[PDB]
Amino acid sequence: GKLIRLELFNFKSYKGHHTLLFGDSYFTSIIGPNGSGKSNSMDAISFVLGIKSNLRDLIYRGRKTAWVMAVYEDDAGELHRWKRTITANGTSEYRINDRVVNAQQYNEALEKENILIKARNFLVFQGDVEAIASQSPQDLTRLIEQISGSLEYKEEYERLEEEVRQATEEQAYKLQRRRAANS
Amino acid sequence: KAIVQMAKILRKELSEEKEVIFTDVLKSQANTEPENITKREASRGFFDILSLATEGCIGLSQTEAFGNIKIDAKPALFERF
Amino acid sequence: HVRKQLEQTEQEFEASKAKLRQARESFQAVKQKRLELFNKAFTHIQEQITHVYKELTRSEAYPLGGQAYLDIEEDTDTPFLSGVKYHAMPPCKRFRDMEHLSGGEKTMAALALLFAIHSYQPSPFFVLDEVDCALDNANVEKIKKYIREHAGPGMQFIVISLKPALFQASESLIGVYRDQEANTSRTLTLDLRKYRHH
Amino acid sequence: YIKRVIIKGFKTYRNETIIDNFSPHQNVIIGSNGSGKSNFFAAIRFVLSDDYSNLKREERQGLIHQGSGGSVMSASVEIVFHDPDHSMILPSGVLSRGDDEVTIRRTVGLKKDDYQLNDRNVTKGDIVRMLETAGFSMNNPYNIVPQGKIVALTNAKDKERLQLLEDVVGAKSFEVKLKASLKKMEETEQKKIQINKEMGELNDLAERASELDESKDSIQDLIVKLKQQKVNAVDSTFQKVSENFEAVFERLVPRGTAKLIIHISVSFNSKQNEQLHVEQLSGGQKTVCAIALILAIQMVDPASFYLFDEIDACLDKQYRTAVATLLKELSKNAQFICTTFRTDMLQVADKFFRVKYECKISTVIEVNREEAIGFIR
Ligand SMILES: Nc1ncnc2c1ncn2[C@@H]1O[C@H](COP(=O)(O)OP(=O)(O)OP(O)(O)=S)[C@@H](O)[C@H]1O
Ligand SMILES: Nc1ncnc2c1ncn2[C@@H]1O[C@H](COP(=O)(O)OP(=O)(O)OP(O)(O)=S)[C@@H](O)[C@H]1O
Ligand SMILES: [Mg+2]
Ligand SMILES: [Mg+2]
Repeated sequence: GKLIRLELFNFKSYKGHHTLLFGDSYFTSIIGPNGSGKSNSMDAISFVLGIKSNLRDLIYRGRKTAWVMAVYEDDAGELHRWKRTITANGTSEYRINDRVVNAQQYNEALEKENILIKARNFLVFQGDVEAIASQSPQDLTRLIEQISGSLEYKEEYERLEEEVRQATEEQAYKLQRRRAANS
Repeated sequence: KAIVQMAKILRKELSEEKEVIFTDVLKSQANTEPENITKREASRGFFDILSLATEGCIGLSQTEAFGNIKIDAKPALFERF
Repeated sequence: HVRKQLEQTEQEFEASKAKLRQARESFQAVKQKRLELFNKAFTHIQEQITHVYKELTRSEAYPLGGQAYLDIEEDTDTPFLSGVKYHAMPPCKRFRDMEHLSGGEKTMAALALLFAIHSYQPSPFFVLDEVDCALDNANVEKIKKYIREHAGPGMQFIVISLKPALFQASESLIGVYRDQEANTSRTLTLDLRKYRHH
Repeated sequence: YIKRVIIKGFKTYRNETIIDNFSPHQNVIIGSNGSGKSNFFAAIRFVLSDDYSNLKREERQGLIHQGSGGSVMSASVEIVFHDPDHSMILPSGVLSRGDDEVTIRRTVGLKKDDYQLNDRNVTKGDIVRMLETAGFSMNNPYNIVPQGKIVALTNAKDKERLQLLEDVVGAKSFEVKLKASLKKMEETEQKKIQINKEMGELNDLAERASELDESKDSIQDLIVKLKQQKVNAVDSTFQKVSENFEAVFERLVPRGTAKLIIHISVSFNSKQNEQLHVEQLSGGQKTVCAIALILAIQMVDPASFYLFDEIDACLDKQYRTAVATLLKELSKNAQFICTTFRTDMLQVADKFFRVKYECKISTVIEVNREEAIGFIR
């Protein structure tokens, strides 16, 4: 499908209700001078889909609450309103189609339409090209381990590495003190 | 260079009228009918008015999705470009 | 007295060996799962990185473009534990060390790597920051010719850009200006299908 | 100040490449991505500064031209100055303002080839000795702005900026000398504690124990007094930096205030607003504050030639206009070699060089008014 629009309310620079309309356009560029909030709109895109990577810092400062809603239409034609809200105490409420949803079902509804935040395939941050141009081969292995979906089963891999290593080492010294008991 | 030209067209359109439509300034600058205006000119003028607006010299109003842009004058427009 | 001690130590040793086999075959199972899930993504990006770099480095003066490939240092049993080296060779250029490349050539290789990583699990949209602002006009025009040829149904492009050679060819503009007397950001939008080319 | 550069056999250059006739005011080198306009700066750094100090075979092969199997022998860069009075080591046939025999060709080979001093092979020490008395320094953080430094000073946190300020002061002559006395402290402690306890076993050795106790008192005296010297230098340099930064930022941005608060964080804004450090900033004003800090670092010790590889990355019309006007005002005292892609430092500069790209070799030409033609095509 495609993103129809974002609706922002008291997100970083945007005092009150603002609307970022994409419409029928499959190539829409965000322009403006420095300090204007283009990267704030990209951070609204990044935040409305569930990136945590200071959650009170996103509310607007003049000198209460904040929310951002992504409207997305799939291949059938139905809208999927995804609203994230920063409430008064620093907790984030998730809503799909005006219905309150927890974290895992929200990310499951995103992964249903091939939006994988856990892979982060589709966001290029300011300076990420210079970072990946200055990356190490281990950093690039980490990135392909990220996007492959195989960054999961990592802690299970290392845990069971320790399990089989303790098991074979205890087996070997079991053999040695067993022949010592036979001695 | 560019913003001075845009500033002159805005001082001219906003000297007589209280509000002016962006597409009228674009037709005035291109010196042709709107069907012949090109993407490079429209984008250049659009970015120029965003820059002029960010400095606090002009006002911008748009009330419909992909609708007309209404431009109004501020006092600071006639002393800083 | 020692014989039943011997058999009990032997059999709990055998039970430890049996749970060793349990954890070991479970380790080989999760290792094979991790290996296949890494290997299919590796094969996909290795086959697409060449085509995206040929699309990013060809022009009128050189129609075939450069060539790029990423590969395992030490392919023995676990490619996911070894490093991947990314070789990116522009037109008429060849090195032994990759960091001798330019700013624009590094930005081109980085953008080719990001576009080849992205089309493994293709998201319905793709958002780009100001990656164009370390580039000359020819590389910005090649970025525009790549994006205009790929933006469509199933792959939407939203770029944050300051270079007019890039955002002059978008399908619509979202112009964000900071209203300073109210201390807010504001948006305007413009349809670039109303205007002609050239 | 600097007069003409002669580059032969370097990384993307021909059999000999002469760039000449640039006035001591601001001069701009342009090209395209892959031309070598950042490799000319790596030809300048190869002689004057100390980036390429002592190199093994891979770094030498990175320097030497791999040009289609030809001229892989050597690389050489000569830089000619002009001065009414300039420092020197030995007279060596003093040319009339042609002091190039002192900044010698810097010949490197596949093996360790040692360069000369007008037909006499002479160590690097005499070169850095004459550049000592020429008002320069071979490890300054301002005379080299390479590709990726201003983006590094926009992602450096507060302690790394304080360490770069500490190397701007050069106050590790009060710190690593204090680290040598720290070596003295650890060895003296775990030696002479055992020495005085075995002397107290025997106890005229209590005299030796007493003056080693007063030697540890002397260690205390020197460490607290050199910490006093370190803070005495650092806060004076910071009192210079903070106000230079205030003046530079109020000249760049004519609508805001900018200080430094030492704990480094930079409390600034763009109008009558609050404080925001480098976590909560747009990339535009982040690179504005980074180049304002570096234009403050120049003002603690000004030199005669500077190198600006894309000092205005991707800012704005107003920010490039302000940086170009401030650099034109600053070019009344020193050379300002720069690199641009945008014409805001082309309408105000004086000399314009173009690096003509081919795909293995490159050469530099000089016309002045075809450059804005080359960028506003
Ligand atoms: N929570 C907040 N409340 C109010 N203002 C904020 C907040 N967070 C950030 N800002 C301001 O918004 C600015 C960021 O504006 P952006 O529009 O993101 O910059 P940008 O212009 O899009 O990126 P550049 O400059 O073009 S690379 C910061 O520099 C702050 O001045
Ligand atoms: N030993 C070498 N033999 C041949 N070519 C080399 C050698 N070392 C470097 N080069 C080339 O020299 C060039 C160095 O890049 P530069 O053009 O200096 O960067 P730049 O393009 O000037 O700066 P940008 O555009 O802002 S990234 C590249 O084209 C390298 O391939
Ligand atoms: Mg930004
Ligand atoms: Mg460069």
